[PDB]
Amino acid sequence: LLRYCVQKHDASRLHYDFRLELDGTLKSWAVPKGPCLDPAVKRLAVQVEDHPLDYADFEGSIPQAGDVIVWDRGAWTPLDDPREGLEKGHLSFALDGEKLSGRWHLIRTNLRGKQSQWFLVKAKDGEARSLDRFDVLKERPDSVLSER
Ligand SMILES: [Cl-]
Ligand SMILES: [Mn+2]
Ligand SMILES: [Y+3]
Ligand SMILES: [Y+3]
Ligand SMILES: [Y+3]
Ligand SMILES: [Y+3]
Repeated sequence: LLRYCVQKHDASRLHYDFRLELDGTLKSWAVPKGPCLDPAVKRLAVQVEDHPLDYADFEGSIPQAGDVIVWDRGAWTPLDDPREGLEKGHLSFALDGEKLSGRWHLIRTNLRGKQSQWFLVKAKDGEARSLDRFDVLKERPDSVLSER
């Protein structure tokens, strides 16, 4: 029911935009090194501007940016009150995507003036993979909407 997408955004700095639908908008974080299935790997995720739901399907070119593709898409569900979680700086959730699945955490720093800084972390479960054995970004690098 609630939409999720990850867009690979080839701007000045390559990054991945991670988006979760909540209350009619896409809550969004820029994750410069991309999501990681390894629970030991914490990935910087900088909260950015909410986006409209239909952007979840957008592929094309963004002026200053560069090319955008939809790298993963699906649904998400919170495992605890998502509104309270966003406010308090911890979202626990599960993903039902093409590439990403299983349980995840977004955790915000409590440091005053660094409130935009979160970390996306894979939770330990059947979908976790060690980074030295499987890097999801390398193994499955294509658009899920437009490949070939
Ligand atoms: Cl557990
Ligand atoms: Mn971006
Ligand atoms: Y509240
Ligand atoms: Y599939
Ligand atoms: Y392919
Ligand atoms: Y390719």
